[PDB]
Amino acid sequence: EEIGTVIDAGDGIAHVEGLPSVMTQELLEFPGGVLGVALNLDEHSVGAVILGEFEKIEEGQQVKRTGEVLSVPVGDAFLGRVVNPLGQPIDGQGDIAAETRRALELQAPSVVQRQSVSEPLQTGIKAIDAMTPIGRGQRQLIIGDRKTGKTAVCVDTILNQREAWLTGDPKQQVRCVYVAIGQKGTTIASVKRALEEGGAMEYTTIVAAPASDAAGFKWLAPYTGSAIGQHWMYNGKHVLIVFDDLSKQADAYRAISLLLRRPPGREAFPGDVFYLHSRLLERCAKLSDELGGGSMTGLPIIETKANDISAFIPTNVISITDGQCFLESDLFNQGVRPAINVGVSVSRVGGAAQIKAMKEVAGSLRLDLSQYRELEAFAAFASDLDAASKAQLDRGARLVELLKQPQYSPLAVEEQVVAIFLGTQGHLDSVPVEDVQRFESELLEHVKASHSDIFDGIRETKKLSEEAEEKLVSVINEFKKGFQAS
Amino acid sequence: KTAGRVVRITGPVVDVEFPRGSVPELFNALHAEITFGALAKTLTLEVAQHLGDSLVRCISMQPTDGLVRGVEVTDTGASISVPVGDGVKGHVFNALGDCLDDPGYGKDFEHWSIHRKPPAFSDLEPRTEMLETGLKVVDLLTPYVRGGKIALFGGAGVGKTVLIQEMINRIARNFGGTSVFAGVGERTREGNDLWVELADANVLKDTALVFGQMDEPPGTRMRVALSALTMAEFFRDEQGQDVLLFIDNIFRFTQAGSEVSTLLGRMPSAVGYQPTLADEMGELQERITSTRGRSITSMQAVYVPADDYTDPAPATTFAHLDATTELSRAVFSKGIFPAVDPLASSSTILDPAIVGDEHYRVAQEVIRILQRYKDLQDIIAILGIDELSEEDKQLVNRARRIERFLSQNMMAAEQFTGQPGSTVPLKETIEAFDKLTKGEFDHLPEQAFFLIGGLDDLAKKAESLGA
Amino acid sequence: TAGRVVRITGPVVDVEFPRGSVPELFNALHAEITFGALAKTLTLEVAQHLGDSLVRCISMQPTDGLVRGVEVTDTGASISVPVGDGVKGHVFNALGDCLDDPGYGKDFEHWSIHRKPPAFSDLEPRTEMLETGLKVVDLLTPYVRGGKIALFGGAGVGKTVLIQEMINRIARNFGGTSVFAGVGERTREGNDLWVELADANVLKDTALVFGQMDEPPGTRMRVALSALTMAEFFRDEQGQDVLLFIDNIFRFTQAGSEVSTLLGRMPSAVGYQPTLADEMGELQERITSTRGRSITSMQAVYVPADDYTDPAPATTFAHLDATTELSRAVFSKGIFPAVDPLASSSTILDPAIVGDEHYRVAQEVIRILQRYKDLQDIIAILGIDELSEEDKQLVNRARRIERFLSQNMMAAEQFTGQPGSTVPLKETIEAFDKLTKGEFDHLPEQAFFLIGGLDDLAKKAESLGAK
Amino acid sequence: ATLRELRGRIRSAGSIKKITKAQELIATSRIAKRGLCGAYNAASRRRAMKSATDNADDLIKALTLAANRERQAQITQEISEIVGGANALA
Ligand SMILES: Nc1ncnc2c1ncn2[C@@H]1O[C@H](COP(=O)(O)OP(=O)(O)OP(=O)(O)O)[C@@H](O)[C@H]1O
Ligand SMILES: Nc1ncnc2c1ncn2[C@@H]1O[C@H](COP(=O)(O)OP(=O)(O)OP(=O)(O)O)[C@@H](O)[C@H]1O
Ligand SMILES: Nc1ncnc2c1ncn2[C@@H]1O[C@H](COP(=O)(O)OP(=O)(O)O)[C@@H](O)[C@H]1O
Ligand SMILES: [Mg+2]
Ligand SMILES: [Mg+2]
Ligand SMILES: [Mg+2]
Repeated sequence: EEIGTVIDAGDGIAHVEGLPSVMTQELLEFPGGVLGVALNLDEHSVGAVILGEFEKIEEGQQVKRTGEVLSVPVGDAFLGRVVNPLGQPIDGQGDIAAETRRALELQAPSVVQRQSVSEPLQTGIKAIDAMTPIGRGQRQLIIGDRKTGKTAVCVDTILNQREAWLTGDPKQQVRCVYVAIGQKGTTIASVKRALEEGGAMEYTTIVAAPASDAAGFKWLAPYTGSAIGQHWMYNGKHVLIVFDDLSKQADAYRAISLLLRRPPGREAFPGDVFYLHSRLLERCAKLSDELGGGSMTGLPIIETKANDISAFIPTNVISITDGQCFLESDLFNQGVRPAINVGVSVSRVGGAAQIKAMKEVAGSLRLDLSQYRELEAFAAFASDLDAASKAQLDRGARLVELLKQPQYSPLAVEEQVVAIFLGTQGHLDSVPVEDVQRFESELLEHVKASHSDIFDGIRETKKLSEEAEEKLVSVINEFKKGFQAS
Repeated sequence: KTAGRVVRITGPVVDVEFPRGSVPELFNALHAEITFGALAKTLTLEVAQHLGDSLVRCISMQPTDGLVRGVEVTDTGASISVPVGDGVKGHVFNALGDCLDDPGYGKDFEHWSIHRKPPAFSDLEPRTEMLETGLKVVDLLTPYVRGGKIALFGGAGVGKTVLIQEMINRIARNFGGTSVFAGVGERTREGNDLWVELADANVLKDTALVFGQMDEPPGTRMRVALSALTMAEFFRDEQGQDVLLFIDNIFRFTQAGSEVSTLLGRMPSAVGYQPTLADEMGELQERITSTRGRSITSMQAVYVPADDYTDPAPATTFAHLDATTELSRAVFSKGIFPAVDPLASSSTILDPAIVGDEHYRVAQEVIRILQRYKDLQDIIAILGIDELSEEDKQLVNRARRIERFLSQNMMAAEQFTGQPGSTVPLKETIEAFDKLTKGEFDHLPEQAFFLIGGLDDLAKKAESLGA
Repeated sequence: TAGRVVRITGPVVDVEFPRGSVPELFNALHAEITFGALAKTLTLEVAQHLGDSLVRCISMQPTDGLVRGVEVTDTGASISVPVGDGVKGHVFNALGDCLDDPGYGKDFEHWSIHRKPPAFSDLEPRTEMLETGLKVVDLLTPYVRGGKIALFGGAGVGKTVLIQEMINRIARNFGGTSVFAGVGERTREGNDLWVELADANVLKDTALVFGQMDEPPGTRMRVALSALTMAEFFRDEQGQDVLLFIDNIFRFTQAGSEVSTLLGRMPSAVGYQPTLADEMGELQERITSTRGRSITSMQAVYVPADDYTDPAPATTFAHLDATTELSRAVFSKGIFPAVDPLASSSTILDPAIVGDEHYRVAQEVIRILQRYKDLQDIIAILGIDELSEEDKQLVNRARRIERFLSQNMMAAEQFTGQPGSTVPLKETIEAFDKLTKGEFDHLPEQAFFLIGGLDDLAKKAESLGAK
Repeated sequence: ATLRELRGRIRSAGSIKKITKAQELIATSRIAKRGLCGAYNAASRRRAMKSATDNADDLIKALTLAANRERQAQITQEISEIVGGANALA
């Protein structure tokens, strides 16, 4: 029965003497139910990070070693609940019937335990689903200045899984884990309200470490959410985890490391901050069929300042993930919503994360838009543009309008295919730019009402057959005959 | 025993040795005496760390000049506590709860510890209810939230305090509830001016003023906000009052924390700030909130060091807010008051589902025009407007008129200009900016749009200018 | 005569041994983690002799669950990996364990992963072009058979896609052995490469060694040495031509920087370890052809934050025979491969080796592109019409040249949906000679985007209404 | 990347200044004997290009001051990180 003693304490860090057999990363019990984690083990003492309510810690208090590393409860009961980084409910809805427990620091699937990302994870957002497609098992970074719509993209993605959930089929369902790190409490409540209004709490768990929480909780919260999601992933389920946001977790980890007097590096961050994020994000994986074929898709969020993507943490996370959607306030204010900077945003999985029809109608959309932006900048003050350049500019303007999309307005994959088809096949070239949006919507509605077979074919077969394409061209021309261009 | 003794003094930080078994708890208030004549006083120390070997490190609320090693330190057994109740209204307090306008007042009141947990997450409810101000720019682009958190960011001398006075005038005067003002690390003469102005406007009887200003040790400048928030929390949780909480300036709380962290021997974070910057801001801000059925409308001024909006202090403050008015030095240089950056400012309720489709559409059009105008500044700086396309020239003239019309003659600006302020109904603001974006005033000269109220003011000013 | 763990801080472990049994530097030691969930055998590498029979070591696996005072065993040797023809077709980790068939290679000959580089007198400069079929590479950054090639770039500019392209074009028909070292990169990418090599039937000739970015710093430090030891065995013992691919070598340096301060080293500029250049020199100088023994090595070099002045890429530049430098600016324009023709270089691009015609055409392309870069800001502000006639002609030519340097790659079809192409060097030289003379000035610039040779150009031009 | 962007802007402004000064001198010559003529459409080219050259000079000056502030600040921040690491290892 080893019992240590608090030899000093302060700022959510304690130093404990004794406990000769304590493990690294072991969970420690301080009196009054306070919990800590042993991080620094040296001959003199143990450095411990207190996981909340450290104001009760005192010199001389007895510290008991629980004999277990950081672990959290896991199971289906967590769906629809708000919990803290220890898995403890905070929504006031009673206990959570855990299926089992899971250590936070379990190794990610090996290179031979995986299979290539091949299944789409539809966000419902044309820009993302067409130009930066996300597959199941992918890590797509949502990065941008504040108020650029990062949380909007992630919450819309969670909401867009409602139909898949209603299918009832585990191969189609996606279970969502939303991790709120350092957010104000009312903001988390508003995200929860948005999910509830959209029917997403049926399949969503929130791991919340609000700004009032100890830096230990903010450091742990992504790992807790990851463990919860991994329990489902290793059981054949598909999971989507959102980290909102990893910058705050990096800050919390830096605070902890500096308080433990570990030597600092760039921007005073600890040496292993990149390792923190990389170990976190490599647990998002697409498992091999031998392991059940489950997947966890990561949507980390990074906030930059002054669009400076060359800061330390943004650089780390960009180098970790399978692509990124760069959101920019300049694009946002210009009406480009989602404010995705096409030139520098990319998905490292590509067409494998798209259905065949989408890959067909959007194979070169991102490159075309990058070239269009280049030409628009270059030809800004040209007075005599040639025919080819003028055609490219007009097409690009129509495509940019096509990719604009309001919040809380998901498009089913078949509808996205039809819209991108309108764009890239030249059917918008006769429509005035300012009408494109309206045209698109109207056209889709029309197809929805009298030609739902096109949507049904795209949905069932994941393809646009030649006959269906001819029918769609005919329907588009007939609709154009009557469309009223303001 | 039970009594400690000073072992180390390093500025406003004191190390105190206590007997075994009598080490005070974190945040306990201890008392020491300085006897040297001119500086004689009772120091209130706040336990900040347990150093080991029965030593504690404490932050002094008063300057430690004249303190001697070995003097006796007594543990009150509790943290700093301030008077609460209806009686704090109409009175000025320091960070310790002492009444300055009437020494000894409030000693018999109920006393609340200044440290406490924020509301439980289950009690938090998002607030989406516009708090109309009558300021065109705020109402259109950054609508304030009733029961929400508003911040006014800005560099030195760009108008944060004048805008706080404006919002006290527009919101506190007609307020049916209680008001709390926290002067944090700001000018003492500004505190005196506010006290006198509130007395003149008869708003003082409804207002509790708490001041820990510039000429204070960093501990007091760190704790005064908590003391004022404790009074506000009493009003919110014990009386069901709607509470207005004004803080000027919360950056000073962060800066005092940085000074103290340096004095406590902690390893610095980026830009020399305390490692616990985000944690401290989180504790304070999370306490500053409404709860289900209990409203606190909080407005905070946030200084921006060296006009650097990337500085860690404002950067961590941004996340805690429902509405953010960013004052710009560039806008200020144009003479535009309030010196709001219409592109950088934001509001969580500026979305169509809350403010309606027309308000949202007009705001988005204004923002698009201003953004386009900003994008063209590279060309304009060199060549002027004469090289742009016809569409861009039209947009630039529109944008100049819009940016001028976002200015307003404020109620609190009379003292500087002698011109009485104006109040613009939100509906008139929406209509006026719709017409502006549509080009219905493209013929009027630019100056007609400068520092005025609604459309009648624009008509009168343009007529005075000949248009 | 075993040691015991004294201190544990992240991936660095202090171990005390009996006097006279201190393990030699770089020796591998074994320690047990017995906690059931994390139970494993840690391999520690001795980094320093701290004195008093204490050694500081770097763990190869995560130290979570490790306990102070547990037994540490000295293997008496450095980390060693299996070598021989048997490593072909199999996937290993930095420690030599086979991932695809655990236990495989246990009985092979084993070689320490720490080794001195070849002697200077054994070094022979390599000047022989390695034709790839990529227009930009073959024209402006010609690769060297048996030489050192690097792809520099910021995050996500196409280093990995180009590495896979070079595995496709060079390794598929290689008559020797290939070694791929995944150094601190994505596990998904490793699985993709493994499957793709199996599909291409190139795996049977390829040894894969993976240490992923999710591994502790020690593994990311040593995986490159392990792969390089396998390659060195093929170079010096089997005496066959070897292809060595490393993605990403910067991770090596980064891993070394992650443990530097934990090892007690004062940081150098930009947060790097003081030993940056020296450790890089050891490793890189081992990656070389010797007289009669060829290693063609291709290294992806991450450029932090796109900053080519960063000490890591700046120090790496001195180790290469050819450098293809990828640019974010080029990437964002949609030009793939995102090669910066002005910044890239090759030591065999001179008339003596590549011939007068190739050198002349390459120099003319560089001159035109440099002039276009110089004129870009003017075109942005004042517009193209204010250029002289010759400058307008040069700008049109340069836009076509920069587009024609882009190419549809075999490895890119997963992204574009377009199948790749290969262009012979003679055709590339002739096409760019014609382009620099303005022979294609009449075709739309969009005709030159992401195509192969002149036949592709003609077809795309006719698709665009030109000819 | 701030300093790199500022230096790119300084180069751009310098080139613009050179071109506008050349154009102003050419316009001077043409006076004795397109749309870069200031408010003419809304001699004039000479005045407009003199104005543009002065504006580019002012822009270069301001950008150079900003670049020097950034250069000094980067030196100071780098030293701060280096000395912080050294102190923590003290
Ligand atoms: N597609 C969209 N169309 C229109 N408005 C949008 C869209 N996406 C987001 N918004 C609005 O933009 C604002 C920013 O959204 P959001 O909160 O998701 O951004 P953020 O980058 O996560 O912000 P923060 O820095 O506050 O966390 C909100 O008003 C949101 O309603
Ligand atoms: N609306 C206004 N109309 C006219 N003058 C104004 C207005 N607002 C501010 N000023 C002028 O600017 C000065 C500074 O304003 P204010 O004190 O509100 O700035 P601040 O941002 O709080 O400054 P500081 O950082 O110094 O505390 C005012 O004293 C007055 O001179
Ligand atoms: N040749 C190419 N053609 C089209 N897209 C490309 C090409 N090369 C890269 N990309 C896009 O850019 C992304 C980055 O490629 P990758 O090589 O993984 O980046 P890095 O340079 O970081 O290794 C790819 O996933 C792909 O989407
Ligand atoms: Mg957000
Ligand atoms: Mg002020
Ligand atoms: Mg890569």
